[PDB]
Amino acid sequence: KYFGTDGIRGEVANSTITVEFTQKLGNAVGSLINQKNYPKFVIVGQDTRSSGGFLKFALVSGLNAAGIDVLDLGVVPTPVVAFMTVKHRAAAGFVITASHNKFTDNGIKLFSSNGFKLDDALEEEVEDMIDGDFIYQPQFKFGSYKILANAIDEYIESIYSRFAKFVNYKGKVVVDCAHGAASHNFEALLDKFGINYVSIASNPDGLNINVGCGATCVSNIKKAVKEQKADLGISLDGDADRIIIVDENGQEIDGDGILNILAQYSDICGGTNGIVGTQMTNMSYENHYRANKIPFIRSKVGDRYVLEDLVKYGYKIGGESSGHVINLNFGTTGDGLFTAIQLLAIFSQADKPVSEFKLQGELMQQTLINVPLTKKVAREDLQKVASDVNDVEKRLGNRGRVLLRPSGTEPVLRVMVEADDKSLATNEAEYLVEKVKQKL
Amino acid sequence: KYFGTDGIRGEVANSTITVEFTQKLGNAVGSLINQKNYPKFVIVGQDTRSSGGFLKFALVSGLNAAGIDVLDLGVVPTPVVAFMTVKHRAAAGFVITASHNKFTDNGIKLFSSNGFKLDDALEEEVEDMIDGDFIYQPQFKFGSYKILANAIDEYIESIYSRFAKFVNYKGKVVVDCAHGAASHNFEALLDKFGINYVSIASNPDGLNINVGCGATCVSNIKKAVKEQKADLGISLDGDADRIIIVDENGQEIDGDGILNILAQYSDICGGTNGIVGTQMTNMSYENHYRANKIPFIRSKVGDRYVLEDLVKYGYKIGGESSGHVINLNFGTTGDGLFTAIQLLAIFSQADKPVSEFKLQGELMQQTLINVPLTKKVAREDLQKVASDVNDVEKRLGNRGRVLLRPSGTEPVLRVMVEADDKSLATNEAEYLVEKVKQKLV
Ligand SMILES: [Zn+2]
Ligand SMILES: [Zn+2]
Repeated sequence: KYFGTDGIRGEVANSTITVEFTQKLGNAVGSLINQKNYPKFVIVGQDTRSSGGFLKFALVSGLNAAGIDVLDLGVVPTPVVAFMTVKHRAAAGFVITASHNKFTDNGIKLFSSNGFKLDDALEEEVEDMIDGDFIYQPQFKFGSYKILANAIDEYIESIYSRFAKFVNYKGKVVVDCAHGAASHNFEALLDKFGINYVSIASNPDGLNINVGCGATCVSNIKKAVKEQKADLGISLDGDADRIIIVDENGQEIDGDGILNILAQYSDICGGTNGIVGTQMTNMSYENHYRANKIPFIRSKVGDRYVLEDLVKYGYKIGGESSGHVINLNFGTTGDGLFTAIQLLAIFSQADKPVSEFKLQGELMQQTLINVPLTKKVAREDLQKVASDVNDVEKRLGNRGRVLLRPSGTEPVLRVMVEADDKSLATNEAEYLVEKVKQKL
Repeated sequence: KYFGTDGIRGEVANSTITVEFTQKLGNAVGSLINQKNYPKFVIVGQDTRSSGGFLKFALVSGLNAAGIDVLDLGVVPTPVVAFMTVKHRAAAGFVITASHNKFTDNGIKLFSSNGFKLDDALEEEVEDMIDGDFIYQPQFKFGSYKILANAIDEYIESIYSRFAKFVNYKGKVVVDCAHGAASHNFEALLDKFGINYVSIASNPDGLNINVGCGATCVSNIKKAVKEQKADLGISLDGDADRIIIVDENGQEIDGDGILNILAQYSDICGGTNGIVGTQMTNMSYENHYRANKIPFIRSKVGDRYVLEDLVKYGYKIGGESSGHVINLNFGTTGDGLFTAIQLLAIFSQADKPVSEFKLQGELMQQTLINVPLTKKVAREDLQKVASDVNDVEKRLGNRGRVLLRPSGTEPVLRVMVEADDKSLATNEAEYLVEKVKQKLV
């Protein structure tokens, strides 16, 4: 199995990310395209990792052999490849990236012609092909390779034409691009809006992606904002599908907080009948949505579930804690750059600091206790402690909740309780911990 | 073993020329470059085959993985890749081409940093490396890939600076680029000198390279010259390292004939102390060189032997009947474009037509007879008939010669006699055939 959690990603030459697997993957996707009679044309992009190039050309040789043409966008954020894949009539889109992962990793993200990340069924169809034989286009109609000049232009202009009328931001912004795909691309977008910004990590050398910077190292942007006495800090990850921001006091606002702000200005964000979050979304937001009559859905936690739930309910704006924010009014995937622009459009509506747009009042605190077991789990074993979870939640009322999740890969039950009162979160967590030992 | 008679060439997929092999080859050479502490930089080019693109990218992924940068010149003649390899400080040059082979074949030609085709010893190193494991640059220092814009300009300008003043050709030329790597390129070079020409095969579509055209199909240019009433015909093969020309009558002048012309104007060609030919060189040319006191050497049949003999004797101009012509005053390999301009520089010297540059008189004729045997023919087998070969040649004097050859590792002996008199060539070949049948197997 090649996909699974994350989906094709590992250390270079110490994983599945070898030059031979990637060549075979390219060919396999090409064979599926030929089989399905889709356009013999795909789009490729990459982040800043030095291994990206050779892995890309490996993919390309596989594709070309299959008879598929490749248009190279070079170094662009993940959302740009999806964008061009939908805009133009490509059969699929590839991104050579390991996203937020350490610089020694890499992988491939796959998008279908509709611009969406491959689904469970499509991934297994690809894998069946990979384990098949390498196939050469039977009529010798082999594919070409072209590099698109000024590749980011279309995406930039698409975003500008939609938000130029709203954006009027005059504050000082610190931008952390993780030395990743958003390097330079993000600044070119910002210039288009005449934004006063400062870059702190837009100098890729092929080995510094996500190193002590970007969305997964929010400490960097928080210190820079304080240092620079900035009004806002925007931090993106390696492929820029993840965004985290900080306010004027260097206070972090995560994917949950960001989604809450967009929700509050959903008209400017294109409109939405509801908001999709996850099992991890802070209840302070759930309470806020209910108080303002905004439908809220907790998705089955991460990897493509937020998208499937958005489509299921006809909602447009959804996101997760890590910073993956999706707006179906414009994109088909998490987009840090596009979310940044929405935010800047929002911050232009009121003459108040960024911290005043943020959900007011202290967010709920969490207590997590990993209960070590010696035996496996299951669903019927989770139903033995259901009555005790309900008791806790009944007594917590609107001031807290319970989340029980198994590890699946190890005999461990993670018991979490989040509440307004941390003293109380830790109390009820310890209570549940004891009940599971008695019941299991 | 991967280097063969043609040196890494074969049917696409259905051979050793797969995406995986090409990927291991790219890397392999990368490792050798790292091992030898050479510049981590190589030049890449290709012919018009549609299969060249994907094979190239396979190669490149392997090179990059090894830590090697790649400068891609796109579709250009083989000699161009060597020019750029030598001019710039690259460690090697790659050509994705199967040369004159049918459109269904492909392959890779390799040049060292000195711009010469890899020798036997260097080939072995590669083969030993390939059989290694696939090696990733240990410090995560992976290669880049860049496409050079207007890739052929330096080549064209170099040939132009040299010949601009030699060349003043006013005749009508027909060019056959074999729908190959010279398509458009050769026209661009010919434009530099204001040549009056007509193109008949510079419309590549990835499947028509060498199809009923180019150096391996001289009929195309012969017929074109007649209908066009042209003064000259120039035909190149798929990667343009061969050249065959045609005079105003549609009469073919092959590599032997071209080399003889360069010999007569060796000074305008940079100079040369002697000429290197092959075992196939028509003895009429050999008699001609001897008559004009030009040292002549017969090389051991093509396969990089002409260049090895050029270097050894310190000569500059050599070639073979196929049309591979080498001038060490400028290039390091066979180049049909440069040879073309050299000829037009020569044809600018006299107010006579192309047919009058040829060796005047009838060339000798040949009779080839194959003799099937039980085993491949070794030198001990050729010694058994040495006395009969000597007898025939002794009686032929200057009017002919013998050439006996094995068929590589095939169980066949090739008996050839070259003579002024065709009847006699057939007679003597038949005689030797009978001697072989009596003495061998
Ligand atoms: Zn990411
Ligand atoms: Zn050739």
